[PDB]
Amino acid sequence: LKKKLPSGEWVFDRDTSALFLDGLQKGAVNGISYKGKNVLITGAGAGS
Repeated sequence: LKKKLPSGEWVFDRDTSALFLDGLQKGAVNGISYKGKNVLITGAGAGS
């Protein structure tokens, strides 16, 4: 993940990307549940 510096740019945040890469591990051995979500996706053509 990236954090917004006061300089205005987006550089690597180590604290939130630790949380994001934990959820990718928890969602890999267990799964991710989206029950209760209404999603609209466009451009979801075949082979994409």
